[PDB]
Amino acid sequence: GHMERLLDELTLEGVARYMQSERCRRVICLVGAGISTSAGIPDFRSGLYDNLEKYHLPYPEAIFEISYFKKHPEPFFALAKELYPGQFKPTICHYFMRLLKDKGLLLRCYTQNIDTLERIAGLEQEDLVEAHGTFYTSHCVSASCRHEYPLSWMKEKIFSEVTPKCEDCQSLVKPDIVFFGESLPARFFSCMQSDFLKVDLLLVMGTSLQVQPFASLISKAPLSTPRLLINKEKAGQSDPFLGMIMGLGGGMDFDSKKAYRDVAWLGECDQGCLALAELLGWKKELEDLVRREHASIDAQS
Amino acid sequence: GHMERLLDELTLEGVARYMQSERCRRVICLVGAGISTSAGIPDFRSGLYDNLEKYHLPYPEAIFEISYFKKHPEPFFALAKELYPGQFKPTICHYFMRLLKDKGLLLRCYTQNIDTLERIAGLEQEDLVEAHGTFYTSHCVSASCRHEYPLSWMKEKIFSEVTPKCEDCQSLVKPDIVFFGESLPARFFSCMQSDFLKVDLLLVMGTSLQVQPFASLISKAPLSTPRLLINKEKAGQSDPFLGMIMGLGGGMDFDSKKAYRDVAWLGECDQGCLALAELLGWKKELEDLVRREHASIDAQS
Ligand SMILES: NC(=O)c1ccc[n+]([C@@H]2O[C@H](COP(=O)([O-])OP(=O)(O)OC[C@H]3O[C@@H](n4cnc5c(N)ncnc54)[C@H](O)[C@@H]3O)[C@@H](O)[C@H]2O)c1
Ligand SMILES: NC(=O)c1ccc[n+]([C@@H]2O[C@H](COP(=O)([O-])OP(=O)(O)OC[C@H]3O[C@@H](n4cnc5c(N)ncnc54)[C@H](O)[C@@H]3O)[C@@H](O)[C@H]2O)c1
Ligand SMILES: Cc1cc(C)nc(SCC(=O)Nc2ncc(Cc3cccc4ccc(Br)cc34)s2)n1
Ligand SMILES: Cc1cc(C)nc(SCC(=O)Nc2ncc(Cc3cccc4ccc(Br)cc34)s2)n1
Ligand SMILES: [Zn+2]
Ligand SMILES: [Zn+2]
Repeated sequence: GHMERLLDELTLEGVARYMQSERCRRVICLVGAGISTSAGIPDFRSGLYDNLEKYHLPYPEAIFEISYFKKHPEPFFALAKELYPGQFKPTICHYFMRLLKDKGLLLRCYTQNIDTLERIAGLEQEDLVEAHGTFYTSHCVSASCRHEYPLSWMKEKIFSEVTPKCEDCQSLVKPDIVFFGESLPARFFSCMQSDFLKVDLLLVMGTSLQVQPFASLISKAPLSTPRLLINKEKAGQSDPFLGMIMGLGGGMDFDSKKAYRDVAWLGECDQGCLALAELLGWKKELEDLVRREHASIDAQS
Repeated sequence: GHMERLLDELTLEGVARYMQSERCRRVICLVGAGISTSAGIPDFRSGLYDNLEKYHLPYPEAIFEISYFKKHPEPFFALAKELYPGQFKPTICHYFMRLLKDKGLLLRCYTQNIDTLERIAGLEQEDLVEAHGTFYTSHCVSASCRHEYPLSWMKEKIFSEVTPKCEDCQSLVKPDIVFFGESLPARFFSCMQSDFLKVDLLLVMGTSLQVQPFASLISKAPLSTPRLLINKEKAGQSDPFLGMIMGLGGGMDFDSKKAYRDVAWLGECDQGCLALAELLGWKKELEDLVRREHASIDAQS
């Protein structure tokens, strides 16, 4: 009558032992804004509403709407200048994912971040699903053109306060982030199905699991696949699911007597990753990697 | 600073007046199991767990898993016989949607139902997105074959307790419902984006908005598009959303002082549709349509 229990206990220690077993070959990370707050990028939960007042929008959410952007792009680009990070140093948490890549354990990193820090940390396009898009590239919005621009070009336009126009056709050029009204990227839909059939461990970091796609993505994992949340607070829990599909419905179950596969480690993402690395025997490798990669960035300033 | 308010008040009466205005051209219905309970099809909230005991499954949710189906299909087909409706008479609510179709107001009916009653009521494939698939058709599971079978063929196999095999290759033939492990239908992904840009009114009937895709589909509507829920109980509400995207995040807001576009009519779906029809001047047309279509079904028994 009972599900296979791949974790020997619902703790970080049980997750580590499972990770070291033959059974754990494919890890998927789901990462959000919480993994970049220690890099100096605020998550807007400690808000945009104040930044937005000066632009005299019809309502605050108009800043996210693709239709409003196309008629009045100046507020977005002015906000983009205000919000542009002053440096791009990936965190311990990003480099933990680089370790997973280099050890052959990373099936995919799904991110809702647009800050490009995953790429800076050495994850490649094939490792990544940027689910809310990214600033890494931008495109001309004209359907017959679609000329691509790199972040260095977009940055210069943002900082010079020149509304970016396409060099081929003079249409607007928009960062490849997902504005409201736009579909999630094609990349997301082509990977999700296949990935979530093959996943042996789901690592969820720095997200409250309230926005799409992550809010529902956690439920696509096989029922036996363990799920570790590293976050400041619990996320993804709900009341016991009362509909047809029973245990397949609803979210994380950390605390009930039916709990069998989900673990919550509450604290800083960087500290959680370092604690997990330590259990795995990777703490020196991770510390060495962070030191060298941060130094490589510091050496170019 | 404020959103356009298309409803003059948050009541069924305000929705009706909006529906009669030039502004309301494209209605999308999101319908679930609650619209078919008055047709004698239980929703499993007044449960499957008892039906499942006899099959001696490894755990109850194994009945929904595509991998378990492919190894051991007999429990599914035995359950399918137990659950097979004894008649197929669409409800007042289904015929309300047929009225929307015939008056040119129906952009799309998204359904999570697998019972085929929408089709019986006269909605055509182009009107429908069967988001959890359907029993209407079945397919051979072999990738190189994929032979399609109609419901009359599947029904006969279910009732004779003969495990359905393909006539071309002898592989399993599976109803086109979405088992766990399977993607939502291609049809869903090709319509959703376009539809939810054009929607003037979202009518949500007979669903608790807890499973995907409906749980998140409500948030894809334009911020000004009114949303009417007709259901036994309130659904889709959440705590005020505290993340970046503000009003774009979280669900229905029926009851706060910020409420501006969502309306909950609590009761039977059939009674809600009849009440709305009455406000619109359609009550006689709907009653006449139900009487003739139910008679046409009764005349073939
Ligand atoms: N870095 C970025 O790219 C960035 C920054 C701000 C907002 N956003 C956007 O806003 C949305 C954010 O949604 P989300 O679900 O990813 O994030 P979210 O809105 O849930 O906020 C981050 C979550 O992480 C927690 N958190 C913050 N700092 C942490 C730390 N150091 N350690 C552990 N937990 C921490 C918070 O308590 C919260 O639960 C996305 O659309 C995203 O693109 C992105
Ligand atoms: N008819 C069917 O095809 C059928 C039947 C049972 C289950 N299911 C499947 O189970 C899942 C159901 O999810 P869902 O969100 O659509 O439904 P759900 O699980 O939310 O259950 C139906 C909802 O409608 C309400 N309800 C029931 N009868 C009602 C009536 N006469 N008037 C008003 N409200 C009523 C219930 O209180 C509940 O809120 C889907 O996967 C679906 O395919 C389908
Ligand atoms: C490379 C780079 C550049 C910039 C401007 N920043 C960042 S990370 C910091 C940050 O919070 N910047 C942000 N820029 C815009 C933000 C808010 C916003 C507005 C309009 C459409 C949006 C569509 C999708 C998303 Br997700 C966010 C959107 S929030 N990294
Ligand atoms: C035409 C027809 C035939 C049958 C059997 N019934 C129905 S409606 C009644 C009913 O509840 N039948 C049902 N049949 C199977 C049900 C449960 C189930 C099991 C395995 C995989 C599934 C995958 C997706 C879904 Br949604 C439900 C699934 S529930 N109409
Ligand atoms: Zn161009
Ligand atoms: Zn075949």
